[PDB]
Amino acid sequence: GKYNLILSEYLSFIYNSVQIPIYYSSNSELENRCIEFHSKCLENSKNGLSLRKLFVEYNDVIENATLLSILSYSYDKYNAVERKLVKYAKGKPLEADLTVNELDYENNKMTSELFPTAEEYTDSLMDPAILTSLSSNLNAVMFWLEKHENDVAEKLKVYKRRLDLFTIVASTINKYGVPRHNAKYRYEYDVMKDKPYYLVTWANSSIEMLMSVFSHDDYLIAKELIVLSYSNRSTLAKLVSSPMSILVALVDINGTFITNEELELEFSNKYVRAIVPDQTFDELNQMLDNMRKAGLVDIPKMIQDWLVDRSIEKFPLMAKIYSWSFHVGFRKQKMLDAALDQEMYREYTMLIRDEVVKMLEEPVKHDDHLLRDSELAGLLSMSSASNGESRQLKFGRKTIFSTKKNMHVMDDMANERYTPGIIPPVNVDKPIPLGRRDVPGRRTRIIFILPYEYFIAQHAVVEKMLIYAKHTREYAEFYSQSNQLLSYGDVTRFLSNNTMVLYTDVSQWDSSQHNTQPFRKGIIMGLDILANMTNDAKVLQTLNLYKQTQINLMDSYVQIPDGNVIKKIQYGAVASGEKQTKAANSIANLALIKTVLSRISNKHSFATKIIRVDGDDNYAVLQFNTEVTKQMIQDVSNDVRETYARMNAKVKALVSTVGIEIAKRYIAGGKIFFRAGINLLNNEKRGQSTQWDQAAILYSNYIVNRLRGFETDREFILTKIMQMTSVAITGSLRLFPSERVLTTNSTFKVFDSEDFIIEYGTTVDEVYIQRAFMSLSSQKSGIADEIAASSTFKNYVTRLSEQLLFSKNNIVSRGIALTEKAKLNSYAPISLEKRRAQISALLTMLQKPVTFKSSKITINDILRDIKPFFTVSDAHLPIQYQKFMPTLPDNVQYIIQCIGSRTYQIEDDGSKSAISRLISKYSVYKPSIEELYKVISLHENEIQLYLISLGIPKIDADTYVGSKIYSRDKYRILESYVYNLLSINYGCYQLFDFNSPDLEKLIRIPFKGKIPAVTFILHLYAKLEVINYAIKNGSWISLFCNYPKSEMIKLWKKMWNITSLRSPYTNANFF
Repeated sequence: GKYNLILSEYLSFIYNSVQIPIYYSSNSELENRCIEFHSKCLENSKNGLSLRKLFVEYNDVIENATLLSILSYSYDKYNAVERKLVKYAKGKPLEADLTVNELDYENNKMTSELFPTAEEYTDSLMDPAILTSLSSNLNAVMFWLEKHENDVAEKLKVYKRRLDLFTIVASTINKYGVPRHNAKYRYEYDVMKDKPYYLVTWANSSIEMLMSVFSHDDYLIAKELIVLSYSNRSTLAKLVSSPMSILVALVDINGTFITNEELELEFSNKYVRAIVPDQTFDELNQMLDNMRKAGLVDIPKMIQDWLVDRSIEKFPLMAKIYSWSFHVGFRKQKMLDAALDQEMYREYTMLIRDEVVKMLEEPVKHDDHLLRDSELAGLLSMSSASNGESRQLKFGRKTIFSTKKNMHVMDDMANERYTPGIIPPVNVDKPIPLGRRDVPGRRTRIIFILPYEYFIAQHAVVEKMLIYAKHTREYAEFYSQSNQLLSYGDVTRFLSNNTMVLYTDVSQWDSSQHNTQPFRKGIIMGLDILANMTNDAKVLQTLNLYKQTQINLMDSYVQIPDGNVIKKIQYGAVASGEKQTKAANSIANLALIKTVLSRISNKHSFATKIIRVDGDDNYAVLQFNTEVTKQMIQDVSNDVRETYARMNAKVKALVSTVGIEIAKRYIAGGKIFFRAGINLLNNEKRGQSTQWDQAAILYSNYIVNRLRGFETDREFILTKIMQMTSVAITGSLRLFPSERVLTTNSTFKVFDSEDFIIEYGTTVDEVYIQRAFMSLSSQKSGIADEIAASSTFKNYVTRLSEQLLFSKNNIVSRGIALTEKAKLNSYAPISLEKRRAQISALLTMLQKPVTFKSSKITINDILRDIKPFFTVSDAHLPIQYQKFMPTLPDNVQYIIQCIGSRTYQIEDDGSKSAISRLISKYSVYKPSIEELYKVISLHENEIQLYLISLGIPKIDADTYVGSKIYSRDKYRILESYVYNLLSINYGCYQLFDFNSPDLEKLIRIPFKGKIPAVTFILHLYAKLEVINYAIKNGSWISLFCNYPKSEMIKLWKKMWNITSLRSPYTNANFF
């Protein structure tokens, strides 16, 4: 509710020259009243008359109706920024020490210097890539200051800090003026030509950080990073963070949580003295010195103060620094520079091959259908395939520039060009294009761009590999539904005064030219061993083709650009872009640690308690037949590093007894920590999202950060959403959508009216509007249909089906078509056509509805029904579980303190149902949860044919149709579908133990009848309600349910008719 009013301040603030609110309502009489009020308002304003009398004359509308949006009639130029900024340009502009960046262009020179001519300029090195403007950020920041220019006490101090800092930004920007952004939110050459090239991105990062300060320390930190970043743009993030790895080893462990036999976090009182060798301390001093010799002052001092007592109680600060260092921006260097950085392997490669074999040993001999029909599966998977060059195409009688790999298959099949048995050579003749991945505080890494023959020859094998990983704990990333918490508990588990932990950072090793030979040799060798295990042509064909991918790779040239020209150099290193990348990479990393660990054993005798891999990090807790001495840790670390050295591999091999740090999570003090640095006002790359989705994505990012540590002031975020959602109907009239429009659960929902809490239509208006929004949810694309009209699409679908179907498969057939018609929009002409057209419908939609033939039901309709049958009464819950994720906001942390947390994901795809397993056991097809949901809701007779249509044997198909297991399977499919619709696995809920004994007691539900469906929803609805109350009140409530037996049947029908609401931005899923 505060969002709608706040928006008024923002509009009045920006415009000084009318504001015509717009109210809608389910009530019919009120609605006409709303229209009268609206009509009179325009007339009064377009006649320069008051509006105070009208508002009094429509108190019913203000008080009883819903605000739909607020129109804004303006007539200036939106150049209020130039005028407002000057008041803050009092400070002295910053001067960048152009003598800081090893790479010339990394230095913050004058654009006209880095790019003398227009045809030479390229924002490719600083592009915020975000659909919001710098002026907007400046405008948004100014609005907050105007509003909090009179706050008192501590609130004021936040202002003084915010005021000070902002001045650095205002003062510097003012010197060169505020850069103007074009429709594409890019920054052209003329505006940029006389300004410090890295200005715009810097302002975003400085603004993002200064609007994230609260305590004094935040200020020094925001202040130091803000200033040094202006000149340093290549080591500030790396330097500020770097010491965090050594710091974790420093603090002891006073009580920590572990992983018990039931693989659930269990509080242990164990104590472990964090003992570190002398040399390790020096390593940390150098990190501090490097930080110091680089300009830093206060931040280094802080860590220094921390090291005097190294009290986990004062560790929170060390965390704020490591998280903050990331908000300095993205290191976007020239592609070539990024590309440029790139006998005793018998033991190493041997393990890689062997691991490959195990993952594919049983499947190969049996002649798994997946291996035999690998071509269809890979073909089907294309939707979840990488990306290829934006080729040229023709379908029917037109031309397009699609970059999606799946479409390439369509053009090629309908052109006799499709030839998967022949995987294009990736060398001098036909080199590999290039893609990239940027990340704060790390050298840019490149991404191959192999054709589709490569994905196809890699999907089945990798998929089969993963299943093995899925049940192997060594691969801490894949194992079961495991969440990061399980991984956290496993490490603390064996930690004792007779066991030292060892972590590494093999990121560079995965791209070390040295690595490619072994890596490829092992994969190929294993394929050879597997091939001499079967006599199946389909499998051997697949086993062989995969082998070739490695051979073509062994010698791969790269189409590396070097200006407006495309050079072409060699490349003896391995990069990402293959299916096997993430999976195979782990195999190698695991293979590497096994090799190093075994070799070091020659000297000291230990016991490998646990070994794990996780992308660019691999660790292990080894136990010693005696107490660990500083000398011992120093010796083992040396032996480990030298070993890594012998294999000529750049790595960060550290060793501790109580903590570990890695790219995804750091365990300092026996407590689990997560970094919180997701740049909010500077995106990595310019995707295909829209301004609206950009905002919902921004809010998602904000919540993840708040949950992890970093916290950008929510008022600022509200301001951005206000700027990002608004849309103009004229050149002097913008339409700012209301809070109800913005937060109501729909396909346009951007945020929540209370972070961490999701609401659902409870009032008539919310539902009235809720049903109304679904209407214009999916608007056809005058391209996505014609594409399915050409022989190409029809041949491709039929061609895929002809080898997938037998009977009348159309339920399956209808889905495949939309499977493509759902991604096809990607193609600019379709995403842009749909996005631009949506605005006309959306603008008109706010105008006048009242005419909708609703009939479809959703979670909103179902939940609204159950509400009246729940009787709430104050209940009490004591805090018993300790803390292990110290950064969690108090309200969130409180729930875990009372009901606990889970170290698992809640099955939300039906993957663990008997029917699914059967469909998988024989057919390669993979029906989504939605399909399983629709299929399960069918009659026994229909369901039986579905299985046959895919290939399940009739004896077996018939057994399922009757069997008791099928009935239960009907319950499980619904459960997965429901949980999916509640995002119970994403957001903050993924951190709550929804089966907590403590939470369960607070719910009271009598079994009117053994009806698993209804009993299930009443309970989950009961649990969500209690949790949400907890978050928004700090106190608990107990719910009672007396749902009549009659009502249950009506509700039961509703359960199998719930539709969805797409919006992917809501994505908060972080661990």
